[PDB]
Amino acid sequence: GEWRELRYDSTCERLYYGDDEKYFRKPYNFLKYHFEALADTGISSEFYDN
Amino acid sequence: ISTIQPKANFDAQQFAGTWLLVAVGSACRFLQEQGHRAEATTLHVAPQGTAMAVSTFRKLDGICWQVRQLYGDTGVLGRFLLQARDARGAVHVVVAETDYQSFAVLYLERAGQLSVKLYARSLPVSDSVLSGFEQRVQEAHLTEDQIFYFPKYGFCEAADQFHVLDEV
Repeated sequence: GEWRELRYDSTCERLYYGDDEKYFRKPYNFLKYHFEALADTGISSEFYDN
Repeated sequence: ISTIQPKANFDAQQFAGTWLLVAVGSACRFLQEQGHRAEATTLHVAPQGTAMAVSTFRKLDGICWQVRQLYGDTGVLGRFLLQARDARGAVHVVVAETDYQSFAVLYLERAGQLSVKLYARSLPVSDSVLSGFEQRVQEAHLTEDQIFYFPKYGFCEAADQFHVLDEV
């Protein structure tokens, strides 16, 4: 899911993404490995003054 | 493939500072199609030993980018090797015809194919100089149809921390 990686080519002046590491081989012992991109963040701030 | 003469008695501190790309001459597919992704491209140069340290700058899809490379010297004055950084191998860079105050014509080489570039210090170029670039393209055995004149406005410099490739 992350194969997207920038490369320049100085001959003929192009900026293009590498086409390297697009696939990985899965070992037999792994049923599924899924390359799902998630984030979650949770922030709590509490201030009390007397 | 053939040899063209590098700039006789070249000086790297005279090539230093800012430059702007006018045009590219090449047989490369990604100019004769997808040419709407030609964008306004400029250089900053600084000498580092006999080698020249190069930053190119470009807009990639409205975001300004910087690209960082060494013109590592071959030990011949005005010839450089692009430091062999990735699986394409190395590119030879030859400074062919220039004056440090106005214009530079470069030859760049890979896979037995020549390619060429025209740069200037400021936005326009004299018709005799641009005709000289067309003749250098014809002398490279390329067509004038293989010349691509890049966007004449909207250049950028000083891309952010996250928008520099760090290729060296």
